[PDB]
Amino acid sequence: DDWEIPDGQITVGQRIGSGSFGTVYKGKWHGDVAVKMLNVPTPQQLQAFKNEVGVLRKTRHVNILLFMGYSTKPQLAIVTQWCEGSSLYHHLHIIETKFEMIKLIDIARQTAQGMDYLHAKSIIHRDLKSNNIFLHEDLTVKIGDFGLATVKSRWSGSHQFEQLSGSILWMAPEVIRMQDKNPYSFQSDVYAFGIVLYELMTGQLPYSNINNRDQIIAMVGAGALSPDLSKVRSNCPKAMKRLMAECLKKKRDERPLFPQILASIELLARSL
Ligand SMILES: Cc1c(Nc2c(F)ccc(NS(=O)(=O)CCCF)c2Cl)ccc2ncn(C)c(=O)c12
Repeated sequence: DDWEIPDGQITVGQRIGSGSFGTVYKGKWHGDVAVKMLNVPTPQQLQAFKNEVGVLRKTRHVNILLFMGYSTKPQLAIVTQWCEGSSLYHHLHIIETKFEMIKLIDIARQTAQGMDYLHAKSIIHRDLKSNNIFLHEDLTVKIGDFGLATVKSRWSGSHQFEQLSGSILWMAPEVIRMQDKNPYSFQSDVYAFGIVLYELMTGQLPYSNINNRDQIIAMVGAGALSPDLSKVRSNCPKAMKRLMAECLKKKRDERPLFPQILASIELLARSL
């Protein structure tokens, strides 16, 4: 495979963080890059990993984090562009950046634009959340962390337990239960997007009044817990508040898909 970066070319730099799936470093390879290093594979796992890289190779869009190559030594790794800036999670919940409503709407629009692109390519993200949406140069949304779905979800020792803890807030009721036919769908991505909209339009994570992540898992999975939409800022447009409730519908068939979502956001942006 021609997308393997030969060993010895990448220089690792700053450790950005160690998540439930891999550690990300800033790096140098023809300039700044990000390097996500996975676990410390059999021939079958190497072939499966290359198959997953095939999915990443399908994505070429300015709202999608740019895949640049992969490595197998010292460990399996994914190399992408380096985003100059912070994630949406960092802005909203850590440093509490005060975006104007017009810019919050634009961030929502750009996120929907990337999701629409993925879905058009038959890619279900499965892991959308504000800490893998990066605000590049404070201007351009880049969505990442949709790669290696089979590696993340199916391989032994991929820290699935930790992944659950880190993703529960964005996870649709049917993804929690995994009982319905095809629990991961375009519609479950829409629900996660609905939670990102909640974060943008309230400045808060959902369920901040519920201390217990187990109660959240059980309650959302039972269809008995939804974000408190009364916390949306006073200047959030009513059409945007309605859209957010549509994306968050507990019954997945009631959720709009991203062509409709994009048209709604674009209409209200161009209505100001
Ligand atoms: C955390 C992070 C990443 N993470 C990251 C990565 F390193 C490698 C792959 C994926 N995702 S992927 O699905 O495997 C590929 C998707 C495209 F194909 C992601 Cl999300 C990337 C760039 C970053 N730039 C700036 N900053 C501040 C960051 O924190 C940052």
